[PDB]
Order: sequence, then C-alpha cells, then structure tokens
Amino acid sequence: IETVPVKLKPGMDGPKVKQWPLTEEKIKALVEICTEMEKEGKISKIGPENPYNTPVFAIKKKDSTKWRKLVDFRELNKRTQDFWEVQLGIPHPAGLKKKKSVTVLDVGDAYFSVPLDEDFRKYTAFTIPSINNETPGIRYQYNVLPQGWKGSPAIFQSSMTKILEPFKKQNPDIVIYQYMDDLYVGSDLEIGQHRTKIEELRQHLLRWGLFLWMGYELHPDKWTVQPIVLPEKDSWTVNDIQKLVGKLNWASQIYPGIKVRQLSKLLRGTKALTEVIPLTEEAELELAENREILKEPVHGVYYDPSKDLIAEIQKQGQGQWTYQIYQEPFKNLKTGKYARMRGAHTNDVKQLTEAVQKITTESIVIWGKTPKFKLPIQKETWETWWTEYWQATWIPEWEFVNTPPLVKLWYQ
Amino acid sequence: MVPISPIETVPVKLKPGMDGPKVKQWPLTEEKIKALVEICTEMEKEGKISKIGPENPYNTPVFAIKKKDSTKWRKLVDFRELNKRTQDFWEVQLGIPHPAGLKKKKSVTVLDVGDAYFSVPLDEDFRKYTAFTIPSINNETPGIRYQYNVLPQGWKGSPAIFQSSMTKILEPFAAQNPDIVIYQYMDDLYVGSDLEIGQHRTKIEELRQHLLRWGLTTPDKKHQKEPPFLWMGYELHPDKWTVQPIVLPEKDSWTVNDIQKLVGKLNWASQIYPGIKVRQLSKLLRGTKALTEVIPLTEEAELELAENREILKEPVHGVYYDPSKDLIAEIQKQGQGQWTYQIYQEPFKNLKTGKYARMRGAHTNDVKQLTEAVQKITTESIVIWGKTPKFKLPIQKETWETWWTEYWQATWIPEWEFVNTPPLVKLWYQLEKEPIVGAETFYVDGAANRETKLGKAGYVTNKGRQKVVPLTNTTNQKTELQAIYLALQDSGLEVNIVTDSQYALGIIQAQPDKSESELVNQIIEQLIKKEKVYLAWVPAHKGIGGNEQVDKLVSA
Ligand SMILES: Cc1cc(/C=C/C#N)cc(C)c1Nc1ccnc(Nc2ccc(C#N)cc2)n1
Ligand SMILES: CCOC(=O)c1cnn2ccccc12
Repeated sequence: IETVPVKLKPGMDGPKVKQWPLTEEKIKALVEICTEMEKEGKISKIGPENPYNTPVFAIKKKDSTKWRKLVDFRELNKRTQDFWEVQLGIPHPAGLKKKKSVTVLDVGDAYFSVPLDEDFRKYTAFTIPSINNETPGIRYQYNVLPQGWKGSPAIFQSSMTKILEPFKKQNPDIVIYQYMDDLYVGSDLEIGQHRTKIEELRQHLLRWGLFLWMGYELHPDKWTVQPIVLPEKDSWTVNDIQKLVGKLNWASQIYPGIKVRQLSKLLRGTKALTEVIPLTEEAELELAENREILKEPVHGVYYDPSKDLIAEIQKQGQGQWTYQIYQEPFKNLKTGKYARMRGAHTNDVKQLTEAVQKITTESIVIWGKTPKFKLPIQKETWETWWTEYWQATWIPEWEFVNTPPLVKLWYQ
Repeated sequence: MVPISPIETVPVKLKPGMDGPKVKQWPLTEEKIKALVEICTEMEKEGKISKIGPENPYNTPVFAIKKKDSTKWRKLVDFRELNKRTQDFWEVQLGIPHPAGLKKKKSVTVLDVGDAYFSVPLDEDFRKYTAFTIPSINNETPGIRYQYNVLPQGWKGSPAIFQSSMTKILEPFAAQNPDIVIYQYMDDLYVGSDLEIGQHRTKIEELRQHLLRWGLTTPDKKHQKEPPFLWMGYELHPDKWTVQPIVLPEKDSWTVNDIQKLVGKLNWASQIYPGIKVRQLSKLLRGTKALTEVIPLTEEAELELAENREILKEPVHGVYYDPSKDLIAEIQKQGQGQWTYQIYQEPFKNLKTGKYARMRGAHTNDVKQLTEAVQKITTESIVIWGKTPKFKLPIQKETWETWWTEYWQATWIPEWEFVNTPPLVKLWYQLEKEPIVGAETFYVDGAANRETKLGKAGYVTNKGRQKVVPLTNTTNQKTELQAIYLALQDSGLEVNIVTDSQYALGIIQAQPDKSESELVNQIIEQLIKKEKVYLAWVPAHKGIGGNEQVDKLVSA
C-alpha cells in the first residue's frame, strides 16, 4: 500500500556480507523469531537467485527475558540512496541535550506496518546459519520496513508525525527526536511524572495499529566534560615536574599560549627522579599563567555536519575509561570519563563495548549521528566478543589502534 | 498416470547490460557429429533439450569427448562464456560441515538420486541463452540447433539451483522426522539415524515414497556405498572420523612444488594428528615462486620433518560430538610462534586438533599469541559446535591477571583454567608504575646524521656516571634504542631511565618478549635481569635537565 520507490546509490550492487558464526542459543532464538515474522508476513523465504546478504544476530536488552533480532545493515546503509525526495532532512534539535531527563524508546516495531518497495526487498536478504553448516541456512528477505535500515525512519516519518501529533500539541515543551529504531523523548519534569508522560506516549503508539514497554533513562543535563587540569602540589619531585612539562607540551598543541620555558629550567643538572625541587618564582608564575589559559575554551572549535565524528577511547585501568569526540585533531567537541562498573569488573572487552554504546548514545543526542571509533583493542579480540555485550539497536563504525598512544597519561 | 508435483523454476537473469553468448562452433570430425546427433536425439526425446528455429541469435560451443580408452562418446557443452554473463547465485552448500561437529550414528544409508540431478527444469525465459549447434555433415545444411530445458552440466547456476530445489523437496521430510539427519551431495542422498534397525529401514522407505511425489525414482537395488565413506578428504565411520591416508614421501632432493605439497598434507593432517608443525617447512617457500626450484632443507626443516613422521606413523581418529557434554580446548606452546591445540569431551579422545601460527610482526610476546590462539579456537568452535569450549591454558591465573589489568589495550579470554604443562607462558618483565627511590637515574639520548649514518648514543646519571658511544651505519631510531640498552647494561638491579624517544616508548609499552630487531632483543634480555625498571618519557628540546646535556653530547 503506497510503496515508496527506493534505490541504491549509482554504480553500487547490493550488500554481500558474510554471516559471522552464531552460537546455538542465538540460532535457536532467531529461528523462533523468524518463524513468527514469516507467519506475520514481515519476511519471506527467498531462492538462490538472490546473491545478497547482510549479517544477523540476536541480543538481549537490559533486563529482559526475550531475544531481539538485530540485523547489521551497516553495508546496506552505506549503499542506500540518501533521501532528498520529499523532506530535505530534519534540523537536529539542540534542546534535547539540555533536557533534565531523556528516555529512549525502541519504536522499531512500528516500521513493520509499512510495506517495503518490491524492487528493493532483495537487498535485505539475510541467512540464519545452522551449526556446523549441517542443514542449509535459512534464507529470508523483508517485505516491510526492516529495523536497523536507514531508509525505515525516512519512509515512516510521515506516519510517525501523524501518530505523535496529539502528544506534541498537548505537550509543546517535550522534545521528541527519532534516530533509527529509537525515539528520544526529553523533559524537565519530575522523574515520577516524566515516566507518566512517556507512558502516555507509549499509548499513542500502542493504540495505533498493532520492546516498546522498555525505556532507557538518560539525564544529559548532568553529563560532564574533562577540562585540562594540572596538579596542585606543595612539593614537586623531578619526576612530577617532568610529567607536568610533558602534559603542558601536549596541551600547547591545543592551547597556543602555553609556555614551559621557566618550568623546564627547574630541574637544572641531572637529578635523581625522586628528588624534591623547590619551584622558582618564575616557574610559579608560568604555572599560574598556564592554569588560567586552561580555564578558557579551545579556540576555533566548531561542528561541521558534513564531516565524520571521530571517537577515541583510552583504557585507564580499574574500570576507568576516557574518551574524546572530535572532527579535527586537537579540537575536541566533547571529552569525558567513565569511572563505573555495571558488571564487567573482570572483563575489559565488556567494559569497552558498554563504553562504545554510551558514547554513541551521547553522539546521537548531541549531533544526531554516530561517530567512527578508534578502539584500543586487537581486531580479532573485538570481533570475537562485541556481539555478546551489545544492547543497542544500531551499530557504529570502528577501526583498531595497535600502537599505544602516549597521550593516555594526559587524559588521566 | 500418477500426478507429480512440478519443481518450481528459479527465475534467472544475465548481469546488467550483458547479452547472451554468441560463440562460434568449431568444426568437428564426421564421427563426432554422428555421435552428438545420436546423443542429442536421446536427450531430446526425454525432454532435456529442444530443437530451436533460426531466430535465436545465441550460441555456445559443443564438443565430443571420450570415456576412458574405449568406444563411446559424451557431449560436452562449453559454458564458459554464458557463465561470465550469468548473474551470481547463493549456494546452499558452501562451507561444508566439519566431521568433528557431526554426531555419531548407528546407521547411515545412501540413496541414488542421480535422475533428479539431470531433471531440474530451467527458467523458461533463460533457455534461449543456452542455445548450441551441432555442425552439419560436410557443412552442406544448417547445423542442428538445440537449447536446454533443464539445468545444464557446467552452467554457473546449476549447482545452486539444484541444491535449492532438492532442499525444498527434502525440507518437509526432515522437519517431520527430527529423529534422522539427511545430507545430499550430487547424486547421493545420505540418511543417518540412531533408530532401531527396523525403524531405520522404514524411514528410508518413507523417504523414497516422499521423493516419488516429485517423480524422483530411487533404484530398489541397494546402494554399493556403505560406511566408511570417503568424503571431502576425510573418512567418515559410524562412530569415528579421520583424514584420508597421509603418507610423507622420501626424497633426497626437494622442490618448491614438493615442499608446497608436503605443507599442504601436513596442514590437512593437523586437524586430527596432534602436534604437527609447519614453520620451518613453510619457511623454505619464502618469496621464490619458481615451482621447479630445488631447495636444500635446513637442519631445522629436517628436524621438523622427522618430528612430523613420528606423529604420522600410525592412524589416529577423532570421535564425534556429544551435545550433552562440555567441550574442552587445551593449548600448548611449541616455540617459534607455533601453537597447537586439542579439543575433547572425554579425556584422551579428541574431537579434533589444530594449530595456530604467530602473525607477521616486528615485535610480539607469548601472552598476545596465546590470546590470539584462544580467539581463533573460539571462533572455530562456534562454527563447528555453536559454543565456546572451556580452555585449559599453560599460563598461571596470577600471570594473566597481572597482564590484562596493566596492558594498555582491552583484552579478554573466556572461561579457562591453568594446566601446568611446560613450557608455561609468563611475563618476562614488568615496568614500575612509579620512580624508584634510591635507584640511580639515567638520562639517555642518541642521535644520528641522516646523510652519513654516523651517530652517538649515551647517558648521564645523577651520580655523574656517563657514557657516549660512537656508532656507524645507524639511524636516529636505532641510536635511541642503543642509549636505553647502554643504561640497562651499566646500571644496577633497580634503575630509573629517562628518554625523549617516543619510538622507544611505543615499543616498550607494547611489552614484547621477542623482536625482529636485534637491539630490541638485547633490551629485552637486559630488562629480564633487572629487579625494577622505571621508564620515564620527557619531550625533546625542552630544556629538561640531563636530557640536553646528553642530547648535546650525542648530537656532535
Ligand atoms: C554431513 C554429512 C555427511 C554425510 C556423508 C558424506 C559422504 N560421503 C552423511 C551425513 C548424514 C551428514 N550429515 C550429518 C549430520 C549430523 N551428523 C552426522 N553424523 C554422521 C555422518 C556419517 C557417518 C558415517 N559413516 C557417521 C555420523 N552426519
Ligand atoms: C540439498 C542439500 O540438502 C541437504 O544437504 C540437507 C541436510 N539437511 N537438510 C534438511 C532439509 C533439507 C535439506 C537438507
């Protein structure tokens, strides 16, 4: 009914992406889920004349007994046309990040109400593998807007608008933002009735047609940043001064006015690393001038919607992780630190996977897009484990860092 | 007649912008022509091909070849051109099962489905592209033109479409008979089960009746194939599996091609025979690529070869998978970046074995390699069994804990226990987190002239100890490492070292226990002898005491 024509971008074929190995429990889950989707008309079995593939796996969101199918559409998304057709795109709301509470809803099930263009369905092909390839993999494609595909929120947008219209007119101060399968709803209300307002929202979706009941509570107004701070000490060792001059040298790339000359003079001669050195007056003045410089914002920092966001992460030890989001080197758009647990105390890779998810969430809230990650992990280790910890319905792009950054110690 | 269910055709297209083949038919001898006409007349009467009119523009060449040293002929249609122009397909069978993931079976029966193999209909709209021409006797009449109504042998889409069609037919049978397994390859259909023999035979008769729904007839005379089966380089038996015989040739002289074949056999053998090593043999294959060249075997390659011969002296078999039991994976370090592993359920009976080799890299260490081996085995295990094995690893729990908590990267290995089975993986050194009180402090530097390759490396200390060494044929990076080496060599058991070298810090922060670099190896050997080492970095050219003084010394 009223199918929107969709195309790949010029000169591109559909995705052929290998299905990665799935555990028995994930395969069983996916067989059950897909058997039901097939009965409901959402997917159909396909024949050998469809060469395309996109990987699929299954996740369990936070505190739930049910598996959720997750298709990794990253390749299809790159290869799918940008949508200029009717809408020129929404300006990203700048007020969302200022709200006291933002709840995240998974609305993706609504997409299944819209048929997918018959000519484009083949590009949604996916396979449920069998253990040890003992039986033929089960091959399906979508008949309707799939969750995880960038085209789905685009094509459904005129429907979502009508759905939320009474809630928006009734609650003009509440910010609603849609990214992929997620709806982000912010408000300044007391948490008890914020929760009522979102539940009021759920009903509009629940009443219309047909994991929605879930919600993920954020408080972005309390989100912090990490300015460059220098130690305040009564006695400085040679080693302390060396680390200070190192950190200032690094900072001077970000802040031009930074000077190390007087501090660098302090160590004069070759002294024991642990020896205490009294600061000269010139050294104290310089340090003071440097502190004041570091209280000001970085010069010439601006977000460009046309450039990728890059996120770097450092493992600081004891469950602590620092990160920076930028576009251009030394102009950081956001920095942050997670000192936290949420299980994972004996698992580094789980911690990193949770950090990646938290950073991507912040990115979506602030800029409305996901960044490209530089991960401090060996590719094979990440690729083996990340799907075990993944609770998000989207997936960002990543690359791997194999050389230890010297700058880790300065974000500590 | 008994109505039969038609096989639904798969719609097929040429690649975008491509037309069908038009390829000249080469002349044939009068004999070949008579043979092809007969062959095609038979094929045509059973409906496999049909005569076509002059209007079809397409052509694919046809040949007449022979069976083995005798009188009979076979038709070969060369589809190379049509294949280039045909769309890609999804093949159900690719990524074959590993025997180690199979389940033991009391009975395995084989059925002959060769008549289905040649009977699957081809999409009506695509048939025209399959056109071929038997040349006329003497070229005095139009050649006889035919096209295919069924999947042709040699055509790009035949295997995928045959597999998909057979799958669709078998699916309801398999689904409603969870007590059997089925596998189909070419003209054979295999059915295994644990059923009482009476029940098993009944199942086979039911399958035969099922297949009859599509008109596929299975010869009543029973199959001459029974276990053990030779399949895909393996031997499958009802209760055990192995690789087909591996016999290592004797020769006084070895050739590139001979060595490649040897390594190939050894790699194949390594999935069952524990402890197979290819390092020194694959080493002889480096960067040559002239297949007739004779390479003298190193003493190391000879040792490896003899070690392999002993491993291969008598047959070894794997058992099959029991889903009711835990999978255990045990790994051993073999030296030279080589690792070996066994996967088992009950002690002393392996499901399979295998090996892992260290990645190409400038610097490395045993803990990283063991971690890599674990992730590889983990991924293989997910493929074969759908679950991660519990690991038995030659590294102490305390060693692992010290490693991962201090390593600059996130790292993880899944549930595992220490097995004390030398050689053990250990940390050969760990650097201090804070400067050492009472330890001498060495400020090191090195520099080289990029033109002449002359350089200097050295240190100065808080005790007034100093050294500068002149160096030739060196680089700034090498001099920076040489300076750290000198400080290690000349200091006591506890030492603080201050360097400006980001290059050296990056190497040392990677924690190598072994290097392609001679100098890094010497540094590692010295670190191993220390009780405590603190390594401090400072930026160059900043006026940092002991750093200039040594920087100035080493510059000129
Ligand atoms: C992959 C496969 C190849 C062949 C046959 C290929 C050929 N030629 C026969 C069968 C039935 C299967 N499929 C499965 C599936 C699950 N367990 C098993 N176990 C199993 C198979 C054969 C023997 C024996 N002998 C024992 C156990 N086979
Ligand atoms: C055509 C190839 O079919 C199979 O090998 C096969 C193995 N299990 N199985 C179950 C249903 C259908 C086909 C199969």
